Amino acid sequence: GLFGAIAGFIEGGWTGMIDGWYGYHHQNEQGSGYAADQKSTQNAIDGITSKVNSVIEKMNTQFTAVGKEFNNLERRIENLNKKVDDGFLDVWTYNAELLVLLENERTLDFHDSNVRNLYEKVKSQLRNNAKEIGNGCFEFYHKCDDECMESVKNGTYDYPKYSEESKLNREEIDGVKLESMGVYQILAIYSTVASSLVLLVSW
Amino acid sequence: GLFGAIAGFIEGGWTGMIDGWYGYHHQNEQGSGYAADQKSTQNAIDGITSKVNSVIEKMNTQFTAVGKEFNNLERRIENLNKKVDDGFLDVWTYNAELLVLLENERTLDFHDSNVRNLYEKVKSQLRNNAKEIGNGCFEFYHKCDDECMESVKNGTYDYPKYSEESKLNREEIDGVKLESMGVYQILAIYSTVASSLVLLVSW
Amino acid sequence: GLFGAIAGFIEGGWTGMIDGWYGYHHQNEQGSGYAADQKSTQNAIDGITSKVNSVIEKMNTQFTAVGKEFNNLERRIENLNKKVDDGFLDVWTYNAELLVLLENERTLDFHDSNVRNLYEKVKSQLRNNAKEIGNGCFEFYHKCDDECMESVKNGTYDYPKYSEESKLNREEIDGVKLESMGVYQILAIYSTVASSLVLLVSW
Amino acid sequence: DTICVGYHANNSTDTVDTVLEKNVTVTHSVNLLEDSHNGKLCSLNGIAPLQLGKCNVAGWLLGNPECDLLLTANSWSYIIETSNSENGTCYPGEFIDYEELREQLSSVSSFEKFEIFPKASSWPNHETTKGVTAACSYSGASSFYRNLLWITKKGTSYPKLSKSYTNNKGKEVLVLWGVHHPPSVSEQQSLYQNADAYVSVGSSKYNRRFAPEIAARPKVRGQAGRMNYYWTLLDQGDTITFEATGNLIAPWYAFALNKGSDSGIITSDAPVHNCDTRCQTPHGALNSSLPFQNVHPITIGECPKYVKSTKLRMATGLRNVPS
Amino acid sequence: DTICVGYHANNSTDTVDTVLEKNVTVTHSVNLLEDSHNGKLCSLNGIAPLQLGKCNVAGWLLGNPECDLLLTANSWSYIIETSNSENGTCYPGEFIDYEELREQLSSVSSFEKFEIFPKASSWPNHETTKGVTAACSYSGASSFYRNLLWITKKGTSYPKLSKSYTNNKGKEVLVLWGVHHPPSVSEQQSLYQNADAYVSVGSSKYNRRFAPEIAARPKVRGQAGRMNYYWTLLDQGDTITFEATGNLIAPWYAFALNKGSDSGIITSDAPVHNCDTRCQTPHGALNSSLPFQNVHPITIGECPKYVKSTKLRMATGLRNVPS
Amino acid sequence: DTICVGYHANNSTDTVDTVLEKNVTVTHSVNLLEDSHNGKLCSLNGIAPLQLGKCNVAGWLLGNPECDLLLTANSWSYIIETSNSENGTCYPGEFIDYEELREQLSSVSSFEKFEIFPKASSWPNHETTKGVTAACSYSGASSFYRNLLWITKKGTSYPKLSKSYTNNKGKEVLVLWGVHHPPSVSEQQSLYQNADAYVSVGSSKYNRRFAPEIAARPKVRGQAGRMNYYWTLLDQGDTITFEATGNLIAPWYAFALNKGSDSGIITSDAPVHNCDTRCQTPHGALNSSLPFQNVHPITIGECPKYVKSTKLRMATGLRNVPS
Ligand SMILES: *[C@@H]1O[C@H](CO)[C@@H](O[C@@H]2O[C@H](CO)[C@@H](O[C@@H]3O[C@H](CO)[C@@H](O)[C@H](O)[C@@H]3O)[C@H](O)[C@H]2NC(C)=O)[C@H](O)[C@H]1NC(C)=O
Ligand SMILES: *[C@@H]1O[C@H](CO)[C@@H](O[C@@H]2O[C@H](CO)[C@@H](O[C@@H]3O[C@H](CO)[C@@H](O)[C@H](O)[C@@H]3O)[C@H](O)[C@H]2NC(C)=O)[C@H](O)[C@H]1NC(C)=O
Ligand SMILES: *[C@@H]1O[C@H](CO)[C@@H](O[C@@H]2O[C@H](CO)[C@@H](O[C@@H]3O[C@H](CO)[C@@H](O)[C@H](O)[C@@H]3O)[C@H](O)[C@H]2NC(C)=O)[C@H](O)[C@H]1NC(C)=O
Ligand SMILES: *[C@@H]1O[C@H](CO[C@@H]2O[C@@H](C)[C@@H](O)[C@@H](O)[C@@H]2O)[C@@H](O[C@@H]2O[C@H](CO)[C@@H](O)[C@H](O)[C@H]2NC(C)=O)[C@H](O)[C@H]1NC(C)=O
Ligand SMILES: *[C@@H]1O[C@H](CO[C@@H]2O[C@@H](C)[C@@H](O)[C@@H](O)[C@@H]2O)[C@@H](O[C@@H]2O[C@H](CO)[C@@H](O)[C@H](O)[C@H]2NC(C)=O)[C@H](O)[C@H]1NC(C)=O
Ligand SMILES: *[C@@H]1O[C@H](CO[C@@H]2O[C@@H](C)[C@@H](O)[C@@H](O)[C@@H]2O)[C@@H](O[C@@H]2O[C@H](CO)[C@@H](O)[C@H](O)[C@H]2NC(C)=O)[C@H](O)[C@H]1NC(C)=O
Ligand SMILES: *[C@@H]1O[C@H](CO)[C@@H](O[C@@H]2O[C@H](CO)[C@@H](O)[C@H](O)[C@H]2NC(C)=O)[C@H](O)[C@H]1NC(C)=O
Ligand SMILES: *[C@@H]1O[C@H](CO)[C@@H](O[C@@H]2O[C@H](CO)[C@@H](O)[C@H](O)[C@H]2NC(C)=O)[C@H](O)[C@H]1NC(C)=O
Ligand SMILES: *[C@@H]1O[C@H](CO)[C@@H](O[C@@H]2O[C@H](CO)[C@@H](O)[C@H](O)[C@H]2NC(C)=O)[C@H](O)[C@H]1NC(C)=O
Ligand SMILES: *[C@@H]1O[C@H](CO)[C@@H](O[C@@H]2O[C@H](CO)[C@@H](O)[C@H](O)[C@H]2NC(C)=O)[C@H](O)[C@H]1NC(C)=O
Ligand SMILES: *[C@@H]1O[C@H](CO)[C@@H](O)[C@H](O)[C@H]1NC(C)=O
Ligand SMILES: *[C@@H]1O[C@H](CO)[C@@H](O)[C@H](O)[C@H]1NC(C)=O
Ligand SMILES: *[C@@H]1O[C@H](CO)[C@@H](O)[C@H](O)[C@H]1NC(C)=O
Ligand SMILES: *[C@@H]1O[C@H](CO)[C@@H](O)[C@H](O)[C@H]1NC(C)=O
Ligand SMILES: *[C@@H]1O[C@H](CO)[C@@H](O)[C@H](O)[C@H]1NC(C)=O
Repeated sequence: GLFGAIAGFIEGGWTGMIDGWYGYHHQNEQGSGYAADQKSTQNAIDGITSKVNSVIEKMNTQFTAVGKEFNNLERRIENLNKKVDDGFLDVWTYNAELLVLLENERTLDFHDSNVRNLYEKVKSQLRNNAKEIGNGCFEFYHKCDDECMESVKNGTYDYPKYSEESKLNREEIDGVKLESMGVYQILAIYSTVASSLVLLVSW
Repeated sequence: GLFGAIAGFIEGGWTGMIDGWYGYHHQNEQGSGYAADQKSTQNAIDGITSKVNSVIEKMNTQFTAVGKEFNNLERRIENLNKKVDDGFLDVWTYNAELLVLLENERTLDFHDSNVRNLYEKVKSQLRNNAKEIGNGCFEFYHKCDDECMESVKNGTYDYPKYSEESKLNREEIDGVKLESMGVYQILAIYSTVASSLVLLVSW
Repeated sequence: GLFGAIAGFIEGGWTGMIDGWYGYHHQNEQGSGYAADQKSTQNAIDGITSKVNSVIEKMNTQFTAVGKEFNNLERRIENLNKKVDDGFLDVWTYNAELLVLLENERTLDFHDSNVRNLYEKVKSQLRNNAKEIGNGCFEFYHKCDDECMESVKNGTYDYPKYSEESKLNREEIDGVKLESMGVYQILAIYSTVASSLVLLVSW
Repeated sequence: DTICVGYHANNSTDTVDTVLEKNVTVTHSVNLLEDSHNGKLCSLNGIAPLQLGKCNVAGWLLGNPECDLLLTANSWSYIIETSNSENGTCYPGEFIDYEELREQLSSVSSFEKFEIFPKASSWPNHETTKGVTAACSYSGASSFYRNLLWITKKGTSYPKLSKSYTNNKGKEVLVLWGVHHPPSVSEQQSLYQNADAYVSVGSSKYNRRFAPEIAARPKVRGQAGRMNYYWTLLDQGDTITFEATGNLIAPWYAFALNKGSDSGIITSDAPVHNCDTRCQTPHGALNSSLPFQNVHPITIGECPKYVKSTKLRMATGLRNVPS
Repeated sequence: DTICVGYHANNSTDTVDTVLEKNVTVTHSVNLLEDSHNGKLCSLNGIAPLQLGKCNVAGWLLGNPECDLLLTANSWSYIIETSNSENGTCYPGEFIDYEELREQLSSVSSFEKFEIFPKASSWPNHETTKGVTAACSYSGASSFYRNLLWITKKGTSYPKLSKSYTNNKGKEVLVLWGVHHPPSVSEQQSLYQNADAYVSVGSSKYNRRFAPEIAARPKVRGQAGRMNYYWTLLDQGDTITFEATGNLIAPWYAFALNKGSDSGIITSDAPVHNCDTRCQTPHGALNSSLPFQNVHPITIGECPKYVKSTKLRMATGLRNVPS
Repeated sequence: DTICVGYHANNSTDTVDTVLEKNVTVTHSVNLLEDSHNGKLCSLNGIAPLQLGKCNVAGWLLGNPECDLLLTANSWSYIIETSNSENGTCYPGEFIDYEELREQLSSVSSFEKFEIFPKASSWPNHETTKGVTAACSYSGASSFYRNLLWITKKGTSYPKLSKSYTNNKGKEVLVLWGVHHPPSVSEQQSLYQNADAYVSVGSSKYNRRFAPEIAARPKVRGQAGRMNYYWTLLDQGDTITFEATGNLIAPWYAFALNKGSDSGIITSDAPVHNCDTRCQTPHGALNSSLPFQNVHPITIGECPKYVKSTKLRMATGLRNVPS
């Protein structure tokens, strides 16, 4: 169940990241990123640990199986013994290999799901700023230091703090400014008389 | 295979909802929500019922198994009997517990995917309206009754009926509050004064 | 983990498609679509072929097994043999049917994920164009030939090459009557009203 | 307004374990495993079982008169032994092929016990009554098996013995007999007055020449001699002949047999009642339709399947996560 | 203009079952189960099989003269008994360890049959031609086995018999012989003129003293006597000795054996043909590559595995949904 | 300013096979299978295992004087044979129920060896020391087993023998004895001077008469005579009586046994060292906690489970995809 994150739209891994499995690369005015998210990687570590230990738990330890002996008149019994042992060995080796394969599929898709959920949670609190581009990268119309980056990493954003200027930034990036250019549309000169008529009617 | 809905961006459960499993909460002009979707929950009912029934169908009903006896010269055959019994017992208890665990994984992920797809369908039929916020919550630029609620819950919206006025509403959202009365170039109350001139002319 | 694409937001299949499993249907100036995507479907074919070959590999080939013989005094051994046979028969039919069922679930969801991933990949390389509607269908604000079609199918789009005409074109689509009134607000209609106030004031 | 979308929630508390996590509370579950049972041993489909009490199977088919109580028992669903069932052979010896005889009874359902050779008709040559040990005593009185017959001399004279028997009863016939030998040549002659002896049994597929042995050995139950026991199935049709000199325990009853499988030698001591179930363990009977069973492996009839677990709850629903 | 995105569809109607849903119509699929077979029994790897016809294996190896047609048989792929295979032993008796003999047959490939004791030379003491029964008759004529030898006295005289035989053929040699006894002392003297008699068979690891018995019994096939049968594998090196007084059925043919495992005792009645396969059942021959066989559990060859199911279709494709 | 979101990468190299793709390179994994063993055979829980060396089991128990070194051994972890252990029965014959006796040894941990009947005291009628042959020779001398006793006549004069023994040691006691018979009748009279003879053994549950046989056979090791072997368990309480005329190999030692389970008859040849582990194979010792094992199926101890594959790496982490 490849969700499309790992080697999907996100192309490559990060050699520079050290601590966890899922990180951030902030790129403000001072320095660069490569900081882990110790929160969500912890759940995945605990779950994989539980999975390994459960698979260890469900197997058992065979006890002292000793070869037996027969004379030349118990051939039926000895062939029966051989058929029993060969059948049970085949059963257990089949169950072992099939278990390992299906677990491997599911755990790689588990990591895929964790990546996608992290990216969605990031995109969630940043509604209309930062105009996301390419393989999971963002822009920040408004400028902010390490503190906003840290709040983002804590999943806190107080978005109506930063809206209007970023809105104004999205305005000034995307404003049809030829239509204003200070003064047009004769509206300003013409409307002034109206206020004069209103001041006359008020007095 | 956690897709991110339950205990994800959607936080809590609804004790107040009763009938189905997956519902809505309208908050229109009169009253609050809490109505089920009996449609899509019925598919989940059928699938889980088929799932349990097929699992019951696979396991079989054993017939009369009576222990046997041997004298003091048949220790080999008796140990062979014991080894056969213990082998088959361990194989079946292994298969049973492993089957149950994998089905538990898949049924929790099944409910997860159904919730997410329900959300996707709702967002699909509302294109540029309602400006989705929080844990999947919506706004409706245009104002409407329980009838548009029932429309949406029958997968219908008649979007060109409600496009134009909600659009005009969507444009006039922004500046009434960045000056506590709004931010505008030179006609913010000026035009307001011209209106007042219209009032003082049309007393 | 039904992702809700096939028989989901996309309803049906394409009979007119021949070649692969995943494709497009362009509807440009001359001609129509039903052109396949041999790139992504090759991965699907290779994965499924590896899956089937692995399943055939994990089962062995048994060798010559002949029913045995007993006189009328060895009844314990005879029931022992019969019990061994019926036990192994039940175990292998259990394994076989359960394995085929779980594989069928996972392969249908594999196809669903491929469809959804292709739709994600298409929408990702079209930033703000084409105003998508319904079951994965678009508009293309800027008019373009076979060549942009073939480019997008090759994953190339060069978005700034088309951005300005498409932006103006979106904005004049975003103009409803806003091509007719252009006073930056409901001003064009509004200007006439003040005139009446001035005419009644100087009347 | 808003159209916020939420999932169902509950107050239920039960947990299903998944692979990634232990103890996940699910809104709705279903169990698959049985624990509970009456401590009762009911009837399988009307017909009551046969309790032996203080009765071994060998002592019953020989008719040890300690187990005189179940004289008229001839039809059962299955066979119950107890832990106090100890009355097998009252005379010491060796019932050969006891296990195989138990296995062949595991598919027989009912009988028709009858005289092979009547006591006062078939033996006008020997003394039919004056040999009986006190080792198999009953109320002190020197007593013996009710299905066989000891054979003595007749007043310092002893004819060579031969006797035939035919089957004309359309089912398979089950036949018992025995061979005594004493420890001394003195007791050998004093019983029998033939230094050599033999018997011989033959039908069509059994054919054996038995000879006694005489040897000293430590006595058991006050007897330093022994007695070996033997049994044979017959066919409809095919007949049987005995030819003996001097060491015979002749039969006095047979068994007409009936099919109907699925019966065993379940031993327990939980009491007997008269309900009707379709599953039976030594600890009691079962009543469910769940596909998994936990109580005991040794089961009679259609039973849910035995495992070695304790909790197999299967989740059907959502994660009961309130706010 | 737009770039609507969609998936392939077909008109096919094969259904695959899944867990959550039954009868799902899928685009493309692939079978994994077999049912096709001819009603023919072809040779295996180019080597012809063997058919007994109306012959039990024991009647063949003793050379019951109704099984006379397949006398020159020496090489097989797998032995086929029939439903009508009933010519076992003509003279009534008992073939001891018949089952163990049949499993030792299950790993032999071919023969070297030869005269052990040349009948015209080995017996300069006894009449070796006046011994036959009418119960083992042949086209009216009183006949006898083809690998054995009945032995009579020579004119109220009997020299005590002794004869060795050595192996120098490298491979192992299987040797059969028999022991007669009549039911009457009068007949016992009438053939053999001995109150008691004995034989002894000894090599190094088999060793037994045999003694007859005389006892009345119901006759079968007009014969009241019996005859037992015995058999032993020899080795290279070690030799065998027979030493006889009264009751010897002399060996007259042996078998040198050959390895190469996986021989079978399949019982069927479908006819034989002359193609070649790699798998063979009682119900027919197989030719496949799917890993699951459904026809019959008893197999010979490199056959895929027996199961007990009906439909095992595996889906490689999509949910074929028309619009 | 960007906040690009990414994931860990490595120079990890190890591959895990999944279903849909072979050889997928994973950041972190863990093996689940064992290969490593010493070539060494250590003590199980400190107790040194008994080695036989060049000694068969029965040849040890009867005490072939070839096996003189390991005479006073009485406890073990387990029992080791090698492929050169051939000094079993020097005198030719047959050791009946050898395999069942091996299996009863598989649950006994330790011995107490003792004289049953003292060679100097219990036998005041017969020559006790003049029968010993050169087929069981030892270093020039003509020797005999160390746990038995040959019995002869005492100068043309031979009483009938009878001798008992009672068990009073609480634990189960193992008894062995033997029956010689010569191949020629004049030799039978030359050693025993009884035309017929017999022995008999009775306990409470064992009772068997033996008669010898006398017949010629091709010699082994310079001997054409034979000698069988018989054995019997006893219990606290029950006694044993021998009543022997002519052919008795008298017991001369016994074995007070013990419980202590899980004993094996591993046949291998890797030498003995002195570590201590909890797992033991014929190819070495094992030391891990990975649940799957690949070296050898026959084990002694708490050992991880034998499978038949080579690579079972389990992935814990991501696809190592550099850029
Ligand atoms: C039917 O079974 C019962 C119990 O299983 C047998 O009763 C027991 O019989 C034995 C010997 O027949 C008695 O053992 C001896 O008792 C005497 C006198 O008490 C004592 O001196 C000896 O040392 C030895 O212990 C035993 O007491 C007796 N127990 C009971 C509770 O009755 C009974 O013999 C069986 N019936 C037949 C016909 O064998
Ligand atoms: C070889 O096999 C065939 C068939 O399996 C044997 O033929 C059958 O032999 C039995 C035994 O004698 C016959 O039963 C008796 O037949 C006579 C005359 O028919 C009758 O008087 C008896 O009451 C009884 O029925 C049986 O009829 C006969 N089958 C047929 C079709 O005639 C044959 O005996 C075997 N060869 C040898 C050497 O035994
Ligand atoms: C204990 O085991 C050893 C190993 O088998 C026995 O030694 C072997 O004894 C046999 C019997 O003599 C020897 O076979 C014969 O050897 C003689 C002379 O060497 C030869 O003329 C014969 O043709 C035959 O080959 C064998 O060589 C000998 N091997 C060794 C290595 O000593 C020994 O006899 C056993 N102890 C007892 C008491 O049986
Ligand atoms: C899982 O829970 C059970 C029972 O605990 C209940 O469920 C928990 C989720 C929580 O709600 C508790 O307050 C409930 O009481 C545990 O079972 C017992 O746990 C204790 C130690 O915690 C142990 O001493 C007992 O022997 C356990 N008994 C049984 C029958 O399991 C269980 O331990 C919990 N899971 C884990 C991983 O420990
Ligand atoms: C699934 O299909 C099988 C096959 O039946 C065919 O497919 C159905 C979709 C429908 O078109 C039927 O008419 C077709 O014949 C069904 O199995 C048979 O069903 C019928 C009706 O119930 C019954 O009489 C037969 O005995 C069934 N035989 C077998 C071997 O299954 C089945 O009912 C369908 N549904 C399920 C849940 O499996
Ligand atoms: C799968 O891998 C095994 C192991 O080889 C390693 O993985 C390969 C992807 C490549 O990186 C090799 O250099 C690695 O050594 C392959 O099996 C071996 O293949 C080589 C030939 O390349 C051969 O000489 C060895 O004998 C093989 N070893 C074994 C144990 O079979 C295998 O070919 C790979 N298969 C695929 C489809 O990738
Ligand atoms: C998450 O990150 C934010 C951003 O830094 C933290 O908020 C600031 O924490 C510092 C700690 O030195 C305080 O001095 C500031 O007053 C905080 N508020 C601001 C800058 O507005 C926050 O504490 C972090 N943790 C959580 C749980 O939100
Ligand atoms: C689904 O909902 C729609 C709208 O909520 C329903 O359409 C209305 O049906 C009522 C039924 O009497 C009519 O009176 C209205 O005129 C309908 N149109 C509106 C409100 O625009 C529809 O019937 C519902 N059911 C289905 C099956 O579609
Ligand atoms: C994918 O399609 C694009 C355009 O649709 C191809 O780019 C041009 O293709 C034409 C004809 O194939 C060439 O003449 C041009 O030289 C190409 N390059 C331009 C215009 O820059 C492209 O080659 C196709 N293939 C791939 C792999 O991208
Ligand atoms: C058994 O099956 C194989 C394959 O199904 C048959 O071989 C085919 O024979 C035909 C006729 O010559 C050829 O056209 C095919 O190419 C062959 N296929 C393969 C894979 O070799 C074979 O004829 C069948 N019968 C026997 C007796 O082997
Ligand atoms: C949960 O609520 C329902 C309401 O119908 C009630 O019946 C049930 O008893 C409650 N559970 C507990 C544990 O109180
Ligand atoms: C068994 O259980 C069912 C359902 O619980 C019940 O109806 C029935 O009375 C019980 N007893 C018997 C003897 O079937
Ligand atoms: C379905 O259509 C295909 C066209 O490719 C045709 O070959 C096939 O015969 C059709 N199916 C049936 C059952 O006729
Ligand atoms: C990969 O690089 C790291 C850098 O810290 C190093 O520790 C490790 O040894 C390298 N891997 C190998 C296989 O050398
Ligand atoms: C066995 O393994 C353990 C841990 O793997 C180790 O500490 C010990 O040294 C090893 N050897 C012995 C002889 O216990």
